[PDB]
Amino acid sequence: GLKKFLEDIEHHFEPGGKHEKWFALYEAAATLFYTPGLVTKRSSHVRDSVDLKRIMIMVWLAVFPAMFWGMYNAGGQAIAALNHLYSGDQLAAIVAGNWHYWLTEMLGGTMSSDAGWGSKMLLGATYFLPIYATVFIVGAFWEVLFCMVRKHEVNEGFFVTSILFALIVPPTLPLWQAALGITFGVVVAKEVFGGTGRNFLNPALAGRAFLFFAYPAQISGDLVWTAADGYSGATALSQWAQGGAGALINNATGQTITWMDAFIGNIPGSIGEVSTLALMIGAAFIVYMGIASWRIIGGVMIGMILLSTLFNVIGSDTNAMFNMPWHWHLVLGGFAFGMFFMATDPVSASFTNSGKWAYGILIGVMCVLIRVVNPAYPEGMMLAILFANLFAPLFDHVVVERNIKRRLARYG
Amino acid sequence: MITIKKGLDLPIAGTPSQVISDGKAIKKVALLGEEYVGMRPTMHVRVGDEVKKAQILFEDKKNPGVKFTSPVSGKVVEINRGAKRVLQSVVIEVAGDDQVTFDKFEANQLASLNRDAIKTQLVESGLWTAFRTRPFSKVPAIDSTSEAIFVTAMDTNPLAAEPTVVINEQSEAFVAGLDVLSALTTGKVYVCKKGTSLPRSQQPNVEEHVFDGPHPAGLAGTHMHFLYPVSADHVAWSINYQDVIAVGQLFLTGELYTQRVVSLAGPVVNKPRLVRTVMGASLEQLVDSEIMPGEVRIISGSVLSGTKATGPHAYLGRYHLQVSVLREGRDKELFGWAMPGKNKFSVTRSFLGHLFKGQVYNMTTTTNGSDRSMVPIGNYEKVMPLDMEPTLLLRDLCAGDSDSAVRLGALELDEEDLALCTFVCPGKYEYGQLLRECLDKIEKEG
Amino acid sequence: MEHYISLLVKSIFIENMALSFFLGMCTFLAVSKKVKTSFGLGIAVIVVLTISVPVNNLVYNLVLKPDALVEGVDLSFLNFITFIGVIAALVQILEMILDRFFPPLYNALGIFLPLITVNCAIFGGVSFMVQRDYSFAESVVYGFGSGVGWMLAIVALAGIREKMKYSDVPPGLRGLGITFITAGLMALGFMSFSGVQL
Amino acid sequence: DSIKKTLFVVIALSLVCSIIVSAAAVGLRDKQKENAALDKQSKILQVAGIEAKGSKQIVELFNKSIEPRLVDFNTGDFVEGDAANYDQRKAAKEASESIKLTAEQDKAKIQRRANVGVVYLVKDGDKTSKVILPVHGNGLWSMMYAFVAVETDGNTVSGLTYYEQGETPGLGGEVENPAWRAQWVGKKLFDENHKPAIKIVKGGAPQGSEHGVDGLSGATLTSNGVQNTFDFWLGDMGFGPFLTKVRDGGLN
Amino acid sequence: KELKKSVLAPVLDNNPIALQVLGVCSALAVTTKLETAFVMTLAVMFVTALSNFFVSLIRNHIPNSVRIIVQMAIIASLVIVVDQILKAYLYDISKQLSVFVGLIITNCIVMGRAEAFAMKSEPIPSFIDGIGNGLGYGFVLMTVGFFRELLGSGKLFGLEVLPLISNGGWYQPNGLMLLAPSAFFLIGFMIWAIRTFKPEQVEAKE
Amino acid sequence: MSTIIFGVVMFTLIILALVLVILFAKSKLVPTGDITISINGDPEKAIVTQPGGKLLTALAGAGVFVSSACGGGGSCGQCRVKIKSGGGDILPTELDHISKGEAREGERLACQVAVKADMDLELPEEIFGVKKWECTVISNDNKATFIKELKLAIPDGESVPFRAGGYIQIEAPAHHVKYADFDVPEKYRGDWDKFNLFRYESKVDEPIIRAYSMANYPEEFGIIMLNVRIATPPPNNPNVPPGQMSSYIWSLKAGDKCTISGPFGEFFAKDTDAEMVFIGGGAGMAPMRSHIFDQLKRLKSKRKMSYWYGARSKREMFYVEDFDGLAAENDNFVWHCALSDPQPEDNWTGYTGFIHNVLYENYLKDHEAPEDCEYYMCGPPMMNAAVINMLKNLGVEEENILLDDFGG
Ligand SMILES: Cc1cc2nc3c(=O)[nH]c(=O)nc-3n(C[C@H](O)[C@H](O)[C@H](O)COP(=O)(O)OP(=O)(O)OC[C@H]3O[C@@H](n4cnc5c(N)ncnc54)[C@H](O)[C@@H]3O)c2cc1C
Ligand code: FES
Ligand SMILES: [Ca+2]
Repeated sequence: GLKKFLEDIEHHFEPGGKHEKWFALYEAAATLFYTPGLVTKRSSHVRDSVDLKRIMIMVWLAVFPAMFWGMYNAGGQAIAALNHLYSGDQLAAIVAGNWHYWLTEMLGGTMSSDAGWGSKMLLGATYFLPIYATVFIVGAFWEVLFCMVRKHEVNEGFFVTSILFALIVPPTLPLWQAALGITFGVVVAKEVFGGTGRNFLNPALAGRAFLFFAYPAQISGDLVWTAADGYSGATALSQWAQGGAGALINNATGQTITWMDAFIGNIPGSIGEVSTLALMIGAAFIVYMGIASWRIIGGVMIGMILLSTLFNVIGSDTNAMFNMPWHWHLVLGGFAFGMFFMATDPVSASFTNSGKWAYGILIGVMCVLIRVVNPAYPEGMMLAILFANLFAPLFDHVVVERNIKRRLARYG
Repeated sequence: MITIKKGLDLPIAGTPSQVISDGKAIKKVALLGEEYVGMRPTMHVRVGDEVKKAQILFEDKKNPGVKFTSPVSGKVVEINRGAKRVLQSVVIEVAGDDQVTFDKFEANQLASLNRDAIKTQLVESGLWTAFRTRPFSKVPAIDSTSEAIFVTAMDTNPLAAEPTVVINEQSEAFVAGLDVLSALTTGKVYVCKKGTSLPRSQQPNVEEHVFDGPHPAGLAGTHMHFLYPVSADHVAWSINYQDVIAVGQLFLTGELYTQRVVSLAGPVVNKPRLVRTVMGASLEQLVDSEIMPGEVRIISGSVLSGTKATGPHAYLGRYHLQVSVLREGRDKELFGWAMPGKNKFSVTRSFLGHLFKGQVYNMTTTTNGSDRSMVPIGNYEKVMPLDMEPTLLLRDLCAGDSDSAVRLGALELDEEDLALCTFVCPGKYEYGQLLRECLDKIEKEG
Repeated sequence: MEHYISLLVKSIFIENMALSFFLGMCTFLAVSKKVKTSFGLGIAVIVVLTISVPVNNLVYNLVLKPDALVEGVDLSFLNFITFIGVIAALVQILEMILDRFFPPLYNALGIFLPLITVNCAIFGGVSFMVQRDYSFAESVVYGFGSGVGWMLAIVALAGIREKMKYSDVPPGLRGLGITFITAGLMALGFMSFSGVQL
Repeated sequence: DSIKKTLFVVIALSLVCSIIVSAAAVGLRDKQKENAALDKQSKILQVAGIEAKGSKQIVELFNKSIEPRLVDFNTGDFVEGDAANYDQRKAAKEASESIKLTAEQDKAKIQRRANVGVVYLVKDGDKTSKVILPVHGNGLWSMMYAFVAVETDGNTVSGLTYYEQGETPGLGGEVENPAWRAQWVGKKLFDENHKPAIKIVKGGAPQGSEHGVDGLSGATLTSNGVQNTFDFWLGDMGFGPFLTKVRDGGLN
Repeated sequence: KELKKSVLAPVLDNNPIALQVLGVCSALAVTTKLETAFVMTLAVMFVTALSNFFVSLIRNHIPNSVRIIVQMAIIASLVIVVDQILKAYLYDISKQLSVFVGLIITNCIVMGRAEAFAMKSEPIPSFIDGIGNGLGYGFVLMTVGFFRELLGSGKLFGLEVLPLISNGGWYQPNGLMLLAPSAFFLIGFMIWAIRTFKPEQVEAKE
Repeated sequence: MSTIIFGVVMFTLIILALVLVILFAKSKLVPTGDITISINGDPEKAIVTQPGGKLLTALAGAGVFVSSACGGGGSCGQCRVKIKSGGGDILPTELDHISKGEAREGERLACQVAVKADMDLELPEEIFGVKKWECTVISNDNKATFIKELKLAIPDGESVPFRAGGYIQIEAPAHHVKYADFDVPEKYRGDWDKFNLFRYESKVDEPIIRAYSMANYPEEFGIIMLNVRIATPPPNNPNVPPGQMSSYIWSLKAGDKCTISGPFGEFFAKDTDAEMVFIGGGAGMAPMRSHIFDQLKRLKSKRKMSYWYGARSKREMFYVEDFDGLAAENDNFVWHCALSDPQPEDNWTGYTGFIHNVLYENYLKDHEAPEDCEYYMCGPPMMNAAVINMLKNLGVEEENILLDDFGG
């Protein structure tokens, strides 16, 4: 059995064994397969059932509908754009020259204009899976290296960081760029501070910022959001800034982009951000379970609504971004993904109930502000979250100082 | 009336039946030396010495004048010492009924006695160790007074006994103890209780306060936080209902009253109930043939904050009023962390167990996971009812920032106030010991 | 009305003296471990900046500007030394005040209290005033806003470092290296105002 | 530590430092002016197709390769010919002649303009072989020349000759040019019908065709003046009807 | 003798940026190009040496109340005269110095060394100390500039060593090396390496 | 040309105006008047001082003397003084020695308090009896291979009102001494010859102060005995210069003149009944002899006592006659000696090894209550640490372990 195996090779990884340096890896595998079987020793002789393993497994399971819809949407968008541009012999030559396309056609799928959901999800998988594998392996290398050098034990948190990072990049991102981004996010933002539970910044949005500011042409523009060869097309946030609600049109199909399309997820963009419906279904479960903060989510919504309504009331004659309402701000860009799965990081947020409201309000206000009045960037969720990561401790300081004054007044 | 809304009533199995019955005959008692905060003993007896009831066993080096006396008459058979010769227990084998007697007063003479006379009688009898001072939970110095004495006539611990059943037997002793405390205090006496009726003292400065809600609605720390906040220059004293009955009996009869009514309960107890016992009774003889077979842990006190009773420590504590017995969770499950927990208790909602309201769990001594860092998903705020910042205070306790923890409110706390915080931590921290380290550092610094 | 609020907001956020222009870094990285002292340093810098900028504006406009005193006489080469002399006199009076009234802030500063004079933020603000040709009111508003932004950045860094009491930094990285990395992360955080044409 | 000692040492040091600074500053002023004249003449000539590579050859290359000529800059006529070394900013110090608060104020943010503008038609032998005209505006002090190709105005390459100094040696995002190593050749942003335009494109095309300004990455901020300082080329105020007079006749 | 010891100590043992905190702003600013880093290093070294010499010549006469005024008058006069002479004669390099004359005056190393060493030492040792601090500052400046220029433009001192895809090579430049966060990270990691190879500089646990 | 004149005059005027403003601000921002350091609220002892410098300099110049182990360097932490009125904040260099509990009462290090305004102090112990004496050397005979016994004749036939365990600070002028001046006997020379230690030398250029403990007890009037060890350079680096002050003290002979500072000290016995245990080693015999002789001959206390001494070998033992007589005459006092490295010609038959090992394996292992005794210590830092560790392992608390070392 596996249990007798894991208790038979245990001596090799204790001091004095042939494998006394891989003890961290052995302990990780052993405690993954079986529970530790330990007992309490000091007090509170009974403990709660929850642990970091469940805390992160629920969050990993919460993004499955978004991930699968993103795979399907990437495949379908690529197929539609390719059949728009090319036809017949040129389509055959294009397919033969790209391994994604000919592997999709070799695994039983089809790349013609009448493809099914299976073929579309297969094509999207051929883009998602290599990125996720590269991210996980490259980040795991650094995590294990730091654990071995500093004699810690490997811990969860990268389990969530890897998938969250792989779900927020364009489908056409180079693998070497993904490796560089995950390296920066894991090492600089998290590992030098002590590891999980000891950083102050968002590791998944810190590598994405590295990519955003170091290699901009591969994470921005028109050529990176639909995985079609030789296809150029703008996205909904980049079309509203130019022309308002009348500029939202899907060029590949000639159909206007509607609110239902944006809400369901029938739009190009990053892999996992597109389906607000799926993101909401995923986030409701972890808000109910008590892992994510409804205070943070409500604060983000409050700030977004307030600023997006003030801009509408003020109005403008030259900026078409001034008249986008809140229900349109909600279903475009990475707003829903960020507000549901990145703003709710417990370690980077505020530690006080009073400070979480201000944290969320700041995130929403900053996101809407960068969307509207900053002409360089069409979206601002990553920058807004990275900006509020710096001022959360100040909200905590203000709340704590009020509490200390109350305590000194002998009424608390 | 104060209603506590943040807390946790722990649903552990084997709650006792609130009917009193006599317990097993007990042949050994002991005084545990490690349970007194800031105490260094000076021995007055040695192995083989014959003692009497209320005869002094040892004194305190750091608290001049405080005497720790013998619960019963017998012979000193063991003086247990551990690492660096630290005293663990002074065990007495019961034989005979010799005792040391004191002065006796009428029922109506107690409310007007001299404070110095009351203090002298308590110190001589050794009943002065029933008191504890907030901050630092130590025996009061015999040359100090306080403006508030808090009587704990309620019990919200898991599997705890009902104070009403015990007090209703000893109404006269309870009232006499209240009168003595009213004469002893310089300010008021706070009787913290539930909504049921108790015998009442007629002194104007004895006031009954009613607390509602789950645990910790029945803790002296909560009562101080809501009625008389404590700081460096405001110090309060604590005592419970059994010790107040003992004080009343001492001042009414001239004899030390060492009887106890503790609760024997737990998931592995055949007949959970209340049993009459004696101070510092031997737990291995108290629980003799009372439990199911297997490997179990016997706890002196609650499971949230108690002392493991094994070896030289297998005796009833001074401030404990129950015995908790439960199994040992040494099992290992395949992918156990990923199973749907219909039989798993959590303050979160990640398990199926919370969907069965009223369910009762056969809990064991398992740590459901491994030690990790703090990822604050917001569990301490669900269980701390006080007006503090739980996550931040705990992080200063973990980091060892004692100066900041004092500002954040550590001086108001005891190890029993962070028991639920230790309970619901996903990182398997233990905050009572961290709080004790911080308080020791503050005390020694000056 | 709108002009001055635009100037103030620009100085505080869009053009931040610490995390957008990166001036003041020595004391910004050295004296930012406690919020209590960072707040006092920020207030002192605000006072020094908001008094020094308009005074140098007056001096430049009335003395050092070409043809300001006599026609054909240009004194625009005394600019740097005149500006630094005004700043040094202000910092001298500030040190005199601090040594008497706030000994806790005189300490924990030590060698940096005189080096408030060579804080690059003050001299950069004066030089930017000269470059942009602000008026007297714009000079006052600009100096106040620059001081406020520098204080905001230093207090944010102090709060972050105070929160890092729970961190586990490698021994060779604790202190200066981790402070450098933290400031480099805060710069990325502040990069969200880069394209605003305020 | 006494008043007399303090004042004496302060006055002595002040005098000693100030006299040296004043000497080193104003005593070289004529030499600085000659240096500026040389770095203007050679800088404009090197792109004018003449290798005026410093004082080693300037004595035989200047006034033997060009002749002065100055125009109104708004009516397309010569009024005098002293423009061998002439700058319009020096002559614009007289109030705000011809007004600059008009529609083109975006490029004319300096709000200052002399009634005569500098021109350089390389007319040494009185023949119009090449033409260069200056731009001058605010927004990071955009003030530049252009030579372009034969199709509209000139020939070969311009590289946008800079007058005296670029704001930064490379500290932050600012591309008025890639220093002197410009990617320019035969650039084209002007129009022969008073309707030019320019935005941020770059990307391969500028090496021969047009639109070779990015200026930054991620802000479009400290090059906005550079990218907008050619929207003023609708004629009239800019050398008048010159840009419909290109390769036309007469002045040519 | 003690000359080499004193000139070589502040390079690695008492580094102004890696052990003290002085010169950080210019270290962040001028390290995108090796030519600018080299020019700034030489200018700072020369100015600091001469300022230390001139301050130590009159160290017994400076009153406490006007010490900063005297020090900064000397430093500003030195920098201004340097800029004027460089403009007059070395016009080529003065054009690429340009806006950098200002930060030399407010550079923290100059006045910090003037305060800490020049006011209690001898002229020649103060000159040697200024040269040593200049070397220590230049070490960090050029080490950061090497990485930034190489990884951001494939060039060293303007000479192309990594062919670019834009001009027909194989390398894609990193656009974060042209921003100050990269300088922050590089200085932090160099501090890590220095304090790993010389563990006597590690700060106590606080 | 005139531009130069204008620049010079305008610069000078601007700078002069700035300096004048600075002076104006200073005039009202500094007190510029003298202050009074009142002491115990007494009209006398009040000291008027210029508003500047550290409190220690003013105290020394005013005739009130306190401990100067570091000599104003603030690394000693022994100059603690109780300040009641305003004196500022507590510098971090003081937080390493004064805890907050006594920081509330006003205890501060005089090495760091700079006098800027008037203030009130409270000198403890009534130290005003400290006075400088010009002593006369009586004898300087060697007692061990590296330890000498020195006797001081107090001028004008006085007697120091000292308590057992007190110390005095000896001061010396500039001098240059050769080790050839020393008069160590031949039977001690059997080691100095083989190490060739006569070639060493030390010189003094400016006066210094060093504190030394005294080996006499109050009933020895008119004299002050000291036990002094030569501060030879460590054997691993012989080239290192020797100890200046020890070299000076080892050079004096009968009839010479030396000057001492005054009576200080805090290493005093406790006034309880409990057992007494004394632990000394090497050069630490002085406070132990003081304590035991004070306890037995003067107090006539009936407390149980024990003295354990550890010498390098039989060559390094001294006061054997006095301690043997005390042990024989008193049933309360019991003496033991342990040699760390006995030698063949010593023919030692007693305990060997370290004194703490002997003490534990002979007395404290079988003791009924080792935590109820009082332990007094003086010796090498390694012996101090080892004995402290051994006593800690027996449950003995810190407030029962009294330790005096050679400078904190
Ligand atoms: C209360 C009290 C009581 C004392 N009682 C005694 C006593 O009874 N007997 C006693 O001997 N002392 C006693 N001392 C210690 C005394 O104060 C002196 O420290 C001691 O006498 C030697 O001082 P010194 O000035 O001669 O030598 P120092 O020069 O102060 O000591 C230096 C020692 O280290 C060596 N050394 C010098 N320079 C270096 C260097 N650069 N690197 C390495 N090594 C170096 C020297 O050769 C010498 O051995 C007592 C101190 C106190 C506070
Ligand atoms: S160089 Fe130190 S503040 Fe700029
Ligand atoms: Ca213009």
